[PDB]
Amino acid sequence: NAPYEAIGEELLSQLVDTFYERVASHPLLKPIFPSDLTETARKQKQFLTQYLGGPPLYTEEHGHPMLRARHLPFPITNERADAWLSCMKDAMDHVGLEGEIREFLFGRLELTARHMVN
Ligand code: HEM
Ligand SMILES: [C-]#N
Ligand SMILES: [Cl-]
Repeated sequence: NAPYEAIGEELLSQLVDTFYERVASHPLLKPIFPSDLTETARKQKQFLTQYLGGPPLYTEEHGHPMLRARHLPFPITNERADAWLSCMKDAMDHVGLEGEIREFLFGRLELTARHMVN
């Protein structure tokens, strides 16, 4: 079954809200994000749902995701990709994400965040 089913709607929503609480405290990232992260988190949940083989919530609403393009306006450094990743690792610790679903998600996120570097 789809890897999204190994995490689910509730835990995914908690992973992502936790993540954006950390982003909002992270001095390198907070400046380049919106001041209000309410909408970003809503869109990452849709996106992460799609990314984990669940319904394509993101495309359905915003269109074709082409993330590297959507990210190009912003100054994504290697060191910023690393802060995002660090925030995300911490967020996973907090919700107690573990095992093969943590390995699959995070391993993919690592490859994606580096592909965001511009
Ligand atoms: C390299 C570190 C990253 C930085 C600094 C970064 C930064 C940003 C910023 C500033 C926004 C604008 C917020 C908004 O428009 O709502 C954004 C949106 C978004 N990011 Fe990233 N991002 C990074 C990596 C990633 C990764 C790895 C993913 C994949 C899970 C991702 C997925 C998204 C999505 C789905 C949006 C919303 C796009 C939209 O507005 O439709 N980003 N990001
Ligand atoms: C991008 N969060
Ligand atoms: Cl892409």
